[PDB]
Amino acid sequence: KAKTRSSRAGLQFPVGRVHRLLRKGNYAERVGAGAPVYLAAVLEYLTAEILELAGNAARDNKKTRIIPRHLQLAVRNDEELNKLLGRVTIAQGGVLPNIQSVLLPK
Amino acid sequence: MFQFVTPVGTQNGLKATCAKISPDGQFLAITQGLNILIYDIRTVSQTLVTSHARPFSELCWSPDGQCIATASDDFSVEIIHLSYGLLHTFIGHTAPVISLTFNRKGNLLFTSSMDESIKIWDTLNGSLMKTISAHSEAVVSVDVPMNDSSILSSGSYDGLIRIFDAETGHCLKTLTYDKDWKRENGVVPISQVKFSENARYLLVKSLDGVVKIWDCIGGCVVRTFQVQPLEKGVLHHSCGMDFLNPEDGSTPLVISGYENGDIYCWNSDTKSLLQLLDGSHSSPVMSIHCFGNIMCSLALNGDCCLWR
Amino acid sequence: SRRKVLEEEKASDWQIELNGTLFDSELQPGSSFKAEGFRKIADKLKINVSSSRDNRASNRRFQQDIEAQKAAILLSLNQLNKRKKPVMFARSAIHNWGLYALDSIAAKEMIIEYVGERIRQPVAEMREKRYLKNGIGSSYLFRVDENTVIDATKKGGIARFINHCCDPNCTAKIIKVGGRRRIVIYALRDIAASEELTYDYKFEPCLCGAPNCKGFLN
Amino acid sequence: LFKKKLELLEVYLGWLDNVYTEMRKLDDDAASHVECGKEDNICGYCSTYERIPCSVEEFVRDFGSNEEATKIHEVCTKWKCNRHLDWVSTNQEQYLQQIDSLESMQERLQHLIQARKKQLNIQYYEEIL
Amino acid sequence: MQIFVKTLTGKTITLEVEPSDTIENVKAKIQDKEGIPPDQQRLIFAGKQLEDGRTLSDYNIQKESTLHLVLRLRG
Amino acid sequence: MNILLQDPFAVLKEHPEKLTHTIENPLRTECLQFSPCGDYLALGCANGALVIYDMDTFRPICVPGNMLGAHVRPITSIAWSPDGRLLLTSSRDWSIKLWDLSKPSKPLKEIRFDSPIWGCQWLDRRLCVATIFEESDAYVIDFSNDPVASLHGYVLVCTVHTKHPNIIIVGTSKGWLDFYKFHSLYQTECIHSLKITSSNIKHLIVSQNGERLAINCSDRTIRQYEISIDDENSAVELTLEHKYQDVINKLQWNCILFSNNTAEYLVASTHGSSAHELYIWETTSGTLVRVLEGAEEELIDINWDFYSMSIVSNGFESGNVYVWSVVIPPKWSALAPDFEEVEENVDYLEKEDEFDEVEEEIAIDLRTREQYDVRGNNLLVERFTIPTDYTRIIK
Ligand SMILES: C[S@@+](CC[C@H](N)C(=O)[O-])C[C@H]1O[C@@H](n2cnc3c(N)ncnc32)[C@H](O)[C@@H]1O
Ligand SMILES: [Zn+2]
Repeated sequence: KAKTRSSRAGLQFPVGRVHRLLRKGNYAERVGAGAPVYLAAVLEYLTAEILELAGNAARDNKKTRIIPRHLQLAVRNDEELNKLLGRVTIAQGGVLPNIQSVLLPK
Repeated sequence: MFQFVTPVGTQNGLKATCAKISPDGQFLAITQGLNILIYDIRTVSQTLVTSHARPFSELCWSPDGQCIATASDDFSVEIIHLSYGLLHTFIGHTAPVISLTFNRKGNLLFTSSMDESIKIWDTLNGSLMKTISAHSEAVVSVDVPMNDSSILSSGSYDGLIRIFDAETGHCLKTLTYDKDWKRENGVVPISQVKFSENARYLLVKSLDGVVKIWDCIGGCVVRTFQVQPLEKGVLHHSCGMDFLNPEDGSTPLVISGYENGDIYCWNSDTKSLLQLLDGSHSSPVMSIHCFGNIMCSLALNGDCCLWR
Repeated sequence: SRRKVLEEEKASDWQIELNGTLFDSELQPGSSFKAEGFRKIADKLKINVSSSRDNRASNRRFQQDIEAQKAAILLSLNQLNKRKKPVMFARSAIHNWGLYALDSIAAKEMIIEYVGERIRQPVAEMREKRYLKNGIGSSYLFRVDENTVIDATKKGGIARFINHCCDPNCTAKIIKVGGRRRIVIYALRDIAASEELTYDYKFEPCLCGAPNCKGFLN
Repeated sequence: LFKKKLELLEVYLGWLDNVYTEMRKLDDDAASHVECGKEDNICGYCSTYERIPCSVEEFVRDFGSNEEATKIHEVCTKWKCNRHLDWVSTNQEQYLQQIDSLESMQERLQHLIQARKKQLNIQYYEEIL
Repeated sequence: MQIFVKTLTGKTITLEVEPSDTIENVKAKIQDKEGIPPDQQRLIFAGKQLEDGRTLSDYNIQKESTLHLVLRLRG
Repeated sequence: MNILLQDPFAVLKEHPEKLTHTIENPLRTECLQFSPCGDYLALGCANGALVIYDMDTFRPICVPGNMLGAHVRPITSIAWSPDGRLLLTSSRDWSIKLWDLSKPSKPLKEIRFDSPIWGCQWLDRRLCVATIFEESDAYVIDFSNDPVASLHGYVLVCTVHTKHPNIIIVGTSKGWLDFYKFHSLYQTECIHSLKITSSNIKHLIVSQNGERLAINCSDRTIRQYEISIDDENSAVELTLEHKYQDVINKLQWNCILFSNNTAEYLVASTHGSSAHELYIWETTSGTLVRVLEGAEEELIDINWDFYSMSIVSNGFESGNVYVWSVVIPPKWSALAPDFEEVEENVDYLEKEDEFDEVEEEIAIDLRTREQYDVRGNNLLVERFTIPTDYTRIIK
C-alpha cells in the first residue's frame, strides 16, 4: 500500500507538494531527492514556532482563537522572529504599545 | 559481655569532648581546651597545639591517620596534619561549628554549624564547595557512611532528620516533622545520628534517651531501645552513642552512655539487654567511639576508659 | 617554660586579632557546646537554563515523541501549562520557605500554575479546621470560584512556596483551558534574578518587611 | 626516624642528579660525532648515544657513498625518512626538564625541612616542660 | 487487592491484583486495562527492577503499594 | 544509594542530555580515560604532562612523574588497571610507562621503542599489548622485569575481547580485521581474518559482553557487526548489522563508543569543519535518537562513565574538557514524609466518614551489603584510592 512521503519523516507539511513546487518553480535544473524533505521540515518548524507564541498570546488575552493581532504580538514581541519579518506588515495587526519616556508626565 | 583493660586517660585539666579511635585501631585522639592529646596503643602520649581561639567541640580522624580536623566555636574549623602542623583554616561559617566528618576518600569535609546550615569544604584545595541551608534550628550532627560516600544524614534540635547528597546537596528524605506539621510540644531534639555499616539503616538518639533505628528506604522505625526507668533518659548534653559491629559478629550491637557514667549494650536484632558498665557512675559519659572489637568511652570529666 | 608565656601571648593575641578582623558581625555571645545550651532566642542575629526557545523545542520534541509512541495505546497527556519559568525554593525572610526566580524574567509573562487537589467548599472548611487542629495553622487553600477550591497542603506544585507581600511583583489570574478554570501566576512588574516572588493573597500579623506595608495579611 | 625521612633529600640532591646529568652530557659528543660526519644530505638519526659508542673509524669517509646507512654506529635513518622524529634534535630537553624537576623538588623539600623544624622546636619546648 | 502503577506522564493507575498473581499476570493486567503490550514496558519497585520470570509475591507486594512504570521508549 | 532514594524516572534516563561543567586545562588535552569506576579522570596534556583530576572537585589530585620520568611530548594512550592501582600510559616519546599509583612521584616501570605509539592495552598478571607507528605487528610486553616480544598493510588499533581475554583483535591500514589467540606466552597464531573495506580502520570497540562490535573506516561510514565466539576460542564469525553515516554533509568520525553491557547506544564524534556535536544512535534499529549539542569546536575524544553516567570529551581548538551528565532536579516532595507532588489538578473522592469527626520483629540485616544499584552497576569492586601527597600542600 502507499505511504505518504511526508509521513516517513514525522512531518505534517507535505513533501510531495514542496517537491513539485521546487521542480516546477524554475529554481534549478535538478532537485535532490532530500531537499524537499529538509525544506518542509524547516517550514513546519518555523510555523510551529510562531503558532506557539500566537497561541500563548491568544490565551494570555483570554480568547481561544488566534487572530491577526495575536500574530503581530507574537512576532514583534520576540527578538529573532522580528528580524525575519522586519519588512513585512501583518494586515489587521495594529501596532505594539509603546510610549516614550520624555512624554510620560512627571 | 566485654572485659575492661585500662583507664589510661588523663583526668586532669579541662573537660574533654570526645575521643575517636584511629581507623587502624592504633591511636586515641583526646581533646582538651586548645590542645590535643594522642595516646598510643604501647603506652605513651603526645601533644598537639592548635590555632583556635575557643574550646572546640568535636574532632575526627582521617582514613589514613595523617590529619585531624577540629571544630572550634570561633566560627572556623581547622585541619591540622599530625606531623607538619596546621594545614587549612576553613573560615566561612558564622556560628559555633559543632560536628565534622569526611568521606571514605578524605576528598570532601562536612561541617555542621549553628548558622542553621551545613557546609561541604574541599580538603586539599582548602576552599568551600557547597552550602546546604535546610534547617530552622540547631544542626548538631552530620555523618556520611563509610562504605558509601554519596549520602549524609543531618540531625537538629527540632527533630528533623534529613538526608542529603554529597555530590549535589539536595534534600532526599526527611523522616520526622518539625513544629509546623505536628503538635508543637511533640518536638524532641536529635542529639546524635549514625549510619549502619552498610548505610541502609540509620541509628539515632534523641533528648529523651530513646534510641531508634530507621529504615531510610521506608522511612519507618523498626527498632527502639530504651531504659525502662526514665531516670537519665531525659538528658541535656550530646550523651555519646555508637555502634559495634564485631569482627565476624553474629548481630551487631548498639552502645550508649547516658548522663551517668553508665554504658549499655543492646543486641539490635533481639533488643534484649546484655551488659552495662559504670564509672570503671561518676559523670555523664560525653562520648563513645567503637572499633572492630574495642571501644573508648569518655565522660564529661577527663575520665577516659576503653574495653575489648 | 619560656615557651609557655612566649607562644601563649604571641598566638593568643594574633588569633584574637584575626577573629576580630574576620568578625564583621556584632560579636554575639556563646559558650562551648558541652554546656547544655539551647539559646532558643526569637530573633536570630546571623544571616536571614539555556533559553525559552531551547525549552520550547525540547518540549515539542518530547511531546511529539509521545504522540509517535501513542500508536501502541490516554494515560499519557501532559499538563498543557508547561510554559513555566525556572524557579527554586529556599529559605526566606517573609516566612520560612519561599520561591526565588532562577533567571531574570520580564513583565506580563506567565510564571507557574498553582496546582493542587480540587475540593468543594464544605470539604475545604473541614480540612482547614482539621489542619488548625493538628497545629498546621498555615492555610494553602485557594479559591477557584464560588463552589470549588484548590488545596495544596499535601499535594501540589512549588507554587505553594510563594509568600504574601504588601507589595507584590506577581499576580494571579484565572485562565480557562480545555474548558476548565486554572490559576496562573503572571509577572506584574519586571523581576531580576535571585529575587523572591512576591504575591498578594487577598485574604479579606504580617511579616511583610516591605518599605511601605501594613501589619495584617487580612 | 626523621634523618631517614629527609636524608633522601641529600640523595635526591647528589646521586640521581649526577647520574642523569652525566647521561645528559653524553649526548653532546653523541651529537657531535654525527654532526661532524653530516657536515662533510641525510638526517643523522638517534640510537647512537646508548653507550655513546659511535662505533666508527673515519666518520667522514665511513659514511662515504659506498655504504649509506651507517652499517657501523647504526643510526635509524637511511635517508631523509620521517619514520622517526630524529630525537637527536632537542633530546636534551627531556633530560633538561628532568633536571628541572630535580631542582624543583629540591627547593620544595628544603622548605619542608624548615616546616618540620618549626614544629619540632615547639616539640622540645613541650618536652622540656 | 489494589496496587498502584505510577506512569512518568503524571498518571497513576489503580490495578486490582492478587498476591498469588505472577508478574507476567501483572503485565497482562496493565495491558488489558491500558492496552500497553507487556514487552514494551518496564516495571520498577524499591529501586530493583522486577525480574521477568518471578512472581508478585516474590517481592512481598501487598495491597495499596505503589510502583513505577517506565517505558523502554524507541523510535 | 542516593539513587535508591531518588525517584526512578529522572535517574533512569538512558544517556546524558545536557552539559554541566567545562574543565579548562592549561596545556592541551589529547587523551581522556576515567578510572574503572567513575572516580578519577586521567588526562594526558599537550607536552607529556599527565594529570589526574577528581570528579568530586574537578581540580587536580596527582601529577605522576613530578619527581622524574615524566613524559615530554603528546601522550597517545592511558589505560587503567581493573583494580585501580596501576596505570599504563604511552606517548609519542616512544616510551611505555607503567605507574604504581601508591608512589606516584616516579614511574614504576618503563620501556622504550624505535617509533611513536598509537595505543597500549592491559592484560591482567601484568602484560600489555601495544601498536607501534608504521609497523605491521603488535607487541606483547609482559614487563614484570621489562621483557618485550612480538607476535595486509599495517596495524593501527588493537583491542582484546572482553569475555575471552585470550582473543585479540587488530585492524590494518588496508581494511583487514585480523584475530589472534593468545594460547601461549609469546607465540600466537591467527584464527580469522578478512577485509571489509579499502580504507584504513581507525577504531575497534567491543561491547562488554562480546555481543557487538563497531568499526570506523576512513570512508565516512561506521560498520557495526554482531560478533560471536565459540569452540575453545576457534569458532568466530561476523554478521553485518548496520552502517551509519552523515547523510547531509558526509562528515568524518573522530571516535566512537558503546553503552555499558548490551550496547544499546552508539556515540560518535564528527571530524569535519563546522562539526561541534556528538551523534547518538541506537544499535538494534540503528536510527538516530540524539545529538549532543554543547561544545563550540571539533571534538576529538569521548569517554563514558556508567556509575555517574557522564560523557566526557576534549575540545580540539581550545583544549578544554566538556562534561555532559544526567541532571536530577531537587524535589520539594522530600521535605516531609507525606508530600506527594502532582502536575495537574487531581480530583478528590471522599468517603462518608470524612464529614463525621471521630512485637514488630521484622527482618533486619545491618552487615549485609547491596550488590547492584538501580542502573545495574556492580558495587563492592575494589576501588583503590590515590594517596594524597602532603608535600605540595604546605605552600
Ligand atoms: C503558601 S504558604 C507560604 C509557604 C511557607 N513559607 C512554608 O514554609 O510553607 C502561606 C502561609 O504561610 C504563612 N505566611 C505566608 N506569608 C506570610 C507573611 N507575609 N506573614 C506571615 N505569615 C505568612 C501563613 O501561615 C500563610 O497561610
Ligand atoms: Zn505587611
